[PDB]
Amino acid sequence: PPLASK
Amino acid sequence: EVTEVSIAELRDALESGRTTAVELVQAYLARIDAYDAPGTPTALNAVVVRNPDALAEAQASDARRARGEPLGPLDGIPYTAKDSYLVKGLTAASGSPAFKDLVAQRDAFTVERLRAAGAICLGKTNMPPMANGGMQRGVYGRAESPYNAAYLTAPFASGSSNGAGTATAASFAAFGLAEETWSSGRGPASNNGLCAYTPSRGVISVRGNWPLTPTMDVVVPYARSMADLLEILDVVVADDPDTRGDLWRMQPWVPIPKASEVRPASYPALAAGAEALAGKRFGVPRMFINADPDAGTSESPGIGGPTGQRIHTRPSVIALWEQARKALEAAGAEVIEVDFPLVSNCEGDRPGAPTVFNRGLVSKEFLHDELWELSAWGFDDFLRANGDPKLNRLADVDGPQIFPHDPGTLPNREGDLAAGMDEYVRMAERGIKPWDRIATLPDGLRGLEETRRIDLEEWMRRLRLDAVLFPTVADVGPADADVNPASADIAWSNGVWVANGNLAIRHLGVPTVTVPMGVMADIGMPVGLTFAGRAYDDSALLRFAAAFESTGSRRIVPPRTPPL
Repeated sequence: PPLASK
Repeated sequence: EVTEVSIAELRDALESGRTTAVELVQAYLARIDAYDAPGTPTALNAVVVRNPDALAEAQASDARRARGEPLGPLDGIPYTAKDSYLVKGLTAASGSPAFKDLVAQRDAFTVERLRAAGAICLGKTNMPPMANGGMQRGVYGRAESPYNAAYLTAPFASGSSNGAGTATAASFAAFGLAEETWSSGRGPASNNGLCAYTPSRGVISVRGNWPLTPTMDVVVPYARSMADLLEILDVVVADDPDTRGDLWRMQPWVPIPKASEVRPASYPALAAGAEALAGKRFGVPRMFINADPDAGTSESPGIGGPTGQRIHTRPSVIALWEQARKALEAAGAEVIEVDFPLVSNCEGDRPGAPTVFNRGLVSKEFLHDELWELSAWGFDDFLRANGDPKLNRLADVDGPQIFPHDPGTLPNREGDLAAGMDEYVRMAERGIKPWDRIATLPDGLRGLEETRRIDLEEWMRRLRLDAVLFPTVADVGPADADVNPASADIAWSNGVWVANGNLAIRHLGVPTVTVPMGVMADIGMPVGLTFAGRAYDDSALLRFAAAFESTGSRRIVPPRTPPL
């Protein structure tokens, strides 16, 4: 939900 | 009285003697102490760090004005800034306990522009630790909604500017500053009936802003009206000679135009009536208005979490979109229901649709580097650039305290975040490589822009679309989503956990402009309308949003914070 694409 | 007053009406009162900069600061602090501080009936907990020099700066503003030398249109205008912003003299914890004692040795670029213009920062607003989430409680807790206590003030999973949304809507300041990595900017603005603008890459420098994902972090201003938002952009939008921390303005592989080249001569001049919508073609994705049954029909849809799944929009939100479409058509605009390959080709939600992980435009090793090696450098280089003697290295940070889980709340659904954030400290102890030596960066950055060209730019051209419109969020999660299992299912569903678009919006450098679409009749919660378009078409999108705002009175004063 927050870091890059994960 | 400052409740629901515009910047123009405040500057007008400052020039006529009806009020002073100091009296405006005291008026806003009275609303914070009556509605925001602990012990109050509402206790919204939006403003978490106070600026003790606000009155001193306000006295200096009146001194400059009494001398007939105002610094500009924003001289004496109070505002708030997200806890991710560096404000000199104040802490910069990013809502994280591990950085609770970190002291900002200087200002962020957006704060530097506002301070030079005579604007005074009243304080900092609440956010989850490191903006790595939405409504999770950080070192300062979380902010509550001024429209309905039973529902969250932002999306639970991506809405970290929750304090900035609550504070601006409740008139705790004239305007607010936010930040977005996924939907942390558009999210809180939607639930609070605010105007928000996510610029294209490199338009607003992010130097001095706590990073999360350097490839996606953007500055997001908040305002209760389009006129106020244009007042803000007229000051903050400017070229920044220092590019440290701003990845897109440092990299040489992809051309990025200067801010002075993208901005118009006068942002307030972009305001216009309904004439700006005549003869325009706007496309609305079916997936955001309960009109895409094919969403989620692939074998294994999504790329983690509720992504790639069908979105169930609340009926009260559909009713507001129907009236919003009617207003557009009555102004001579054309609304077309279309697909949205920008989301479908990112999340693989239907047969044949690829995902960002298997499409081949960006390598899988880059996506790994984008969230591990590149972000660890962002955290480390930010601490090195700030230069706090007590804490200027990521390796010297209390890892387990970066994002500790809130005891008693339901476990995180995306996965554990306590050990995940500690991992960045582990990497800093083993050695962090800087941005310019990460091998997968040149191909990844060029691949991200190419993805937008295929899915959005050439797509909009062949459809002859001027902009892409959709409800900002599909629904709002209940306030007890952190402890109620039934509420968690609602708050963690697709279109609700993150504002519509999920990561592809920020991943591909898409500019957006959000405006209030109205208030839900059933639960009294605001919901916004988001305008998206081609990269560096920001002036057109801002004009479209201003034109749509002129065709209706779609913002109300929060009932929990009436005028004093």
